[PDB]
Amino acid sequence: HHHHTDPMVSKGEELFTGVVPILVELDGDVNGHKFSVSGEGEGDATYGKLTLKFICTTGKLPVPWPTLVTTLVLCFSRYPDHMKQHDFFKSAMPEGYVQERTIFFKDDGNYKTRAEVKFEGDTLVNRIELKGIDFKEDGNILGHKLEYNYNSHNVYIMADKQKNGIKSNFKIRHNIEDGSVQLADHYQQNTPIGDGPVLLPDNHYLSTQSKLSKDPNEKRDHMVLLEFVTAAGITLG
Repeated sequence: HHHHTDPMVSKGEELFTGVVPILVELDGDVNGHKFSVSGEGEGDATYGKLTLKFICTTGKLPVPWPTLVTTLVLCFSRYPDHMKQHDFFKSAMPEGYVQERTIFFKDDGNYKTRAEVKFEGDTLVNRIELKGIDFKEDGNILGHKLEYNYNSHNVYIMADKQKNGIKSNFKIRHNIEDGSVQLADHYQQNTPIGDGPVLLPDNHYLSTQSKLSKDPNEKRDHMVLLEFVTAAGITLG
């Protein structure tokens, strides 16, 4: 069923055995265009697999769906057995963690995000606030000039010992419809909500694949997301 020598690893693995229902909530304001997004689906940490469908509940999303993928749940990452001592994300559960980002779109505006990821009963909830400022109303984001797709990448995770958390910097490239690229430079920090101990990782990376699709029967503005996330970059074992 599951068997680790470390009872701290056992506790976190316990919560993520089987398929866990996910509820995402986002409240957003980009250049004063207010919008909300609601997402539902399932995570299976055994396979690093997430399936989610998001709806814009206020009408038309004022930014391209691909720009929200990173913002709209890294506790579903598959950590190999020999790396389970490095899984900060599950160790923080069920009380959960805060995930803060600044996302700089090159030659354009920035998103600031704050999210609380935690269990409400059996359901893993991701509650997000997004503020976006300094966007060009002729630009690739408010102009909707990005392709509806996502590109595979490897992200590095490092411990922030002093915060009892983690930090990460990484770049996302978004395809523009002319074959060029829009860079989104992400700065991330995560901190525990609870006062109890967490697993602080050695340096490693997450390998992430994402596929974006549409529900042919859906008339609301929406995104269907299939994501795989796998931890790597530690050999020992």
